[PDB]
Amino acid sequence: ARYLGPKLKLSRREGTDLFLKSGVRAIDTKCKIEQAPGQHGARKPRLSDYGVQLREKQKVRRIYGVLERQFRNYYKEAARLKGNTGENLLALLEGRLDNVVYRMGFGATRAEARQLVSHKAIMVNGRVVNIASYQVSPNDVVSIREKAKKQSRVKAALELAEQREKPTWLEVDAGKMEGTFKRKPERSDLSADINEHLIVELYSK
Amino acid sequence: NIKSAKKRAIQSEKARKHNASRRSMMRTFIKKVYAAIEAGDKAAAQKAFNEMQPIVDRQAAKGLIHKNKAARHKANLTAQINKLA
Amino acid sequence: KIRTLQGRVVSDKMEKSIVVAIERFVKHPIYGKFIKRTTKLHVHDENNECGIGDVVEIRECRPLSKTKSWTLVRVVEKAV
Amino acid sequence: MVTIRLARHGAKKRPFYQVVVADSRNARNGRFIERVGFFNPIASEKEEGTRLDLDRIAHWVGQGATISDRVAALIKEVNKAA
RNA sequence: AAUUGAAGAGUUUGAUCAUGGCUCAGAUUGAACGCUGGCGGCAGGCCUAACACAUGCAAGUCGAACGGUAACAGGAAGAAGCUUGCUUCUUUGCUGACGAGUGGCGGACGGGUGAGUAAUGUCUGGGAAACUGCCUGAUGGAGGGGGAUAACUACUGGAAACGGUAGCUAAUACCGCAUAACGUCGCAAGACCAAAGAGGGGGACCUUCGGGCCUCUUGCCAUCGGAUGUGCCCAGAUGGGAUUAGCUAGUAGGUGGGGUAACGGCUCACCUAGGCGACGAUCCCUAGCUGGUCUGAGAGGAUGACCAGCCACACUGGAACUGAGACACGGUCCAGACUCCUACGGGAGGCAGCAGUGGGGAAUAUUGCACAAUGGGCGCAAGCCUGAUGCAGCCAUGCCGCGUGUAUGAAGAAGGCCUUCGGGUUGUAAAGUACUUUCAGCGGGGAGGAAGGGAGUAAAGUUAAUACCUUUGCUCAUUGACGUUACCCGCAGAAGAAGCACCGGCUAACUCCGUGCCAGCAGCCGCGGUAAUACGGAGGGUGCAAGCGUUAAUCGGAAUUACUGGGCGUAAAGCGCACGCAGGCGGUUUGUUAAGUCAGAUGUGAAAUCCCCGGGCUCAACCUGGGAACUGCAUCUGAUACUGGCAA
Ligand SMILES: [Mg+2]
Ligand SMILES: [Mg+2]
Ligand SMILES: [Mg+2]
Ligand SMILES: [Mg+2]
Ligand SMILES: [Mg+2]
Ligand SMILES: [Mg+2]
Ligand SMILES: [Mg+2]
Ligand SMILES: [Mg+2]
Ligand SMILES: [Mg+2]
Ligand SMILES: [Mg+2]
Ligand SMILES: [Mg+2]
Ligand SMILES: [Mg+2]
Ligand SMILES: [Mg+2]
Ligand SMILES: [Mg+2]
Ligand SMILES: [Mg+2]
Ligand SMILES: [Mg+2]
Ligand SMILES: [Mg+2]
Ligand SMILES: [Mg+2]
Ligand SMILES: [Mg+2]
Ligand SMILES: [Mg+2]
Ligand SMILES: [Mg+2]
Ligand SMILES: [Mg+2]
Ligand SMILES: [Mg+2]
Ligand SMILES: [Mg+2]
Ligand SMILES: [Mg+2]
Ligand SMILES: [Mg+2]
Ligand SMILES: [Mg+2]
Ligand SMILES: [Mg+2]
Ligand SMILES: [Mg+2]
Ligand SMILES: [Mg+2]
Ligand SMILES: [Mg+2]
Ligand SMILES: [Mg+2]
Repeated sequence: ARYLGPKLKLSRREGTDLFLKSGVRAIDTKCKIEQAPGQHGARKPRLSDYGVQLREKQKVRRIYGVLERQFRNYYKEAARLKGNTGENLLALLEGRLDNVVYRMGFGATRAEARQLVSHKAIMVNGRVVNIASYQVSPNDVVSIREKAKKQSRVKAALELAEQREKPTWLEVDAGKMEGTFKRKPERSDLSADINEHLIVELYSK
Repeated sequence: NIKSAKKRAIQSEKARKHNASRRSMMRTFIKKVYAAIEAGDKAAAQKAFNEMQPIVDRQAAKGLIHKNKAARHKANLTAQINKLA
Repeated sequence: KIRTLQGRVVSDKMEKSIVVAIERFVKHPIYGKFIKRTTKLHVHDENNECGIGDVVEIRECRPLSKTKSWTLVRVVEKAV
Repeated sequence: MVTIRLARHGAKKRPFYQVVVADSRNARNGRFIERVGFFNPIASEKEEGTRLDLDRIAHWVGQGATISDRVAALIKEVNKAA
């Protein structure tokens, strides 16, 4: 299921930071990003349109820690749901609990924020939801369970969570360690450096 | 074949003979009628009809000939006799 | 009435064993062109009168003969 | 004789019945004449769980039909009017 | 709101444009195989031999129809075990019950499989000539007799299967007889037909103490109804082939008898000489049909597992009997093929029910659990039965979810790999440090699927009635196969949990070494003869991930059968030429027709499925409310430009 291997290796090949070591340090280095994902990593890949089309979606995928199966389905869904396929894709992708967990800053990385979910230490509108892909929706309210509340990770987590741009469509707390999904993130939130209609094209032929 | 209602096999046979006899006695008395008709006798014809009448209606009720079956008989016969009888 | 067809005779020459044609037109379910799908029907007429080539009106009844479930209702034209 | 009974279109361990009028001799979840309700035995306190077209039912019942032990039960439970 | 949705690439050439086939990206699968493999939820699981089958189980139930006791249970005048209330056997069917037997209902349902069938089928839509158990509306019946028989007893034949004789007995078995209309025959007058009782409780009254009698309940007969089921008839549609063009004697029709529940060449006798067919008969080949399924932008193409509907079959061929229904899957009869038992004389049996076996195959599961639920049979009931069904087991077959850890961690260790020896890479990867513990493990807790039935009691509907019964509340004790259920809590330790294909181009991913037209690769092009990114190993990388690849298979791209949507001068393609039947098409005007065509209305188009908006399982798959859609068909009414007919 979960990728599980070296995390930075990805960011290097995908050419950008993917916040998989999300924790302490910033603007990598302390890594080596770029000039050698492997033994010939330096060499410029004068790569095809298929190549780029492949890597964008791959990028978005290495980002949320999702495998082909689920991702392919996300697309399938977006496409169904009214209005612009490429956007709904991203919408769906964000409605992911584990993501809404990390986004609210309860976890350093998206992974950590996910392990949190898996370990019944999170609760939508009250009851525990231990499955990563649980779809969060408007007005929903996620909160760390008292049982393991203010524990090592989540302190630091909620900490450098403000170091980050800090979202908009939601409302943290940090005391009650709860947060409210106010609205389905607009297109304009997030992204810029992610180019949907490519990963649309990809899954479109 | 070994299964309770082997019984039914023996039952159905009781019935089989039962109906066989009357079913026969019926159509005998029925013949009797066509006999006189083919002969020319108008009297024996009515005679036969009036004895076969009850036994048809009769069997019908008990139910080895069922209703409309009877009717026809009275019907065809009646028509016949008073064609030249 | 309850429904009824017409169509030219095509064969009178048998003791009430009258047979009637019934041309139609139909869309070919695949190439659009309209084409002629004929239907012949064994129809009863008593006292034989409908004649070869007469147009005639026809209604659907209970089984007369094996083959016959229609009777005529009227006639229309003759001496073709 | 035609009867009203629970055809069972649930799902393993989560039954959900289609109550239906039919020829009593037909398969449980088979040929029926009309649907005349449904009965979710999980339903739960939430909301819906025993919609029941009383109008047709008791017209078939008058029409001649008869009723399951477990259907009539839903009726003297549905109360009838309130 | 609810079909508002379409991509191209490689390869003939030195090169080019065209023509054209091959090939690839996609989706889908009841799949197999190689490698690998942790958990769960829903599902799926002989596609082959309609091959053959050991064993268990798949249909019984009713003592409130009947004579009844042989089992085990109480009890009993009475005979006693005797430790004078604890109770032993003789017996007695006295009653709770109940083997066997008669009887009623069910064994025509549920479940299995597509062999046969190109039309006794299916689908769409219609019609007239019919029956229809149980259930239900109405209206009357429900009299009075008779002769039987199984069981049983005696004798008695067989290895068994199963019998023979003679008695002997009950009924809701059976048969007369009465009665006989709003039934059947009949224009009428008339004539003619039925049945069955069993139970619950109960005031006097009284009885041969068995009951009468009162009372309800239930069963029985007839007639007309309903409802469901079924039979029938019509038209259209439902595969291929002309290297099949003629087919047909009950054949087509008429008349009369017979016949069926019914119309009917259904049958017969006679009469007519008909009937079918190039709009495809006949013959051959293949085949269950549908809802739908997969695919496709659509049109289409392909398909008919799992769910539902219809049909057909039940070892093979044939037949009927019983019955409301059968020409009967676990019924009978005949023939056959085959197998088993045998004491040798004779007997028995049919898994295409569940599980299981042999066999065949690339390949398809346990000889499990339970009637707790839903549903079916019987029964007043309680119940009993139910391999239907609910569940469990097996298999990554699939779909969906989840896990196999999270952070931190550098001059970046060692090792490997490359290196122009400067360094690069594996790589934040490892180690190390903090942290979390879902899942599996262990331990505790603990929903729902349960409604109902049982005693009571209450009130009411009844009646002589406060009995009974039915009804509706009240309490009380209860009912779960799944089950170590879901879900909840604690516990320990990152602890038990990653593999497969690929990296020449198409196509995301490159180096070295080995090999040297060998070994070998190869979907297509093409790689291999000394620097091989194409062979094999390695390091690295890309893609997937409890799956990964290979093979097989349908559609796609393929506008490559072109209706949508193509071609024929030189690329495949104009018959050597003409005449012309059928067939197709046909200038122009008016009238009429209204079949095509168009309009509207109505009915119909099963549910499921698909889709839209919702709701329910922690999400999801899955389940589910409601719409939408079923682009079709049919009847009626219209409109008359265009087409068809008619007329001039
Ligand atoms: Mg998965
Ligand atoms: Mg006649
Ligand atoms: Mg070349
Ligand atoms: Mg293995
Ligand atoms: Mg008994
Ligand atoms: Mg009787
Ligand atoms: Mg009488
Ligand atoms: Mg009597
Ligand atoms: Mg006749
Ligand atoms: Mg076949
Ligand atoms: Mg296309
Ligand atoms: Mg099945
Ligand atoms: Mg047979
Ligand atoms: Mg019969
Ligand atoms: Mg069998
Ligand atoms: Mg089996
Ligand atoms: Mg084998
Ligand atoms: Mg089963
Ligand atoms: Mg080194
Ligand atoms: Mg556990
Ligand atoms: Mg419970
Ligand atoms: Mg409850
Ligand atoms: Mg490349
Ligand atoms: Mg290879
Ligand atoms: Mg070399
Ligand atoms: Mg095509
Ligand atoms: Mg062409
Ligand atoms: Mg040429
Ligand atoms: Mg020429
Ligand atoms: Mg539908
Ligand atoms: Mg939900
Ligand atoms: Mg005209």
